[PDB]
Amino acid sequence: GSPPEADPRLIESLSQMLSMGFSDEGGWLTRLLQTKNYDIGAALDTIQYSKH
Amino acid sequence: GSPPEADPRLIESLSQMLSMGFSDEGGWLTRLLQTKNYDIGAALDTIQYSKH
Repeated sequence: GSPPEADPRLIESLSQMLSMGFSDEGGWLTRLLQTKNYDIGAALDTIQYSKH
Repeated sequence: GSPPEADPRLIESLSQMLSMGFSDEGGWLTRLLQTKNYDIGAALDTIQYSKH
């Protein structure tokens, strides 16, 4: 699961996305987070939708 | 591979994406085309990047 070697803020980058309204069907979200990192500011821009 | 029972235009829906410059790194494009269907017009609207 989540070991003490994992940064509590690093894992929170995933939960933050879910609360933002970001969901995955095939699991492309977790894949995107591995290619474009957990950078919310970058991922949000990837789909243009930043406000509505 | 590609059985003769498959529509030659249906398989081109994926090729068309490549011709548009659409390519995935984490392999999410080949996934999106399954869940959201091979609806090119719909996929382009998913990220709003349909103009430029």
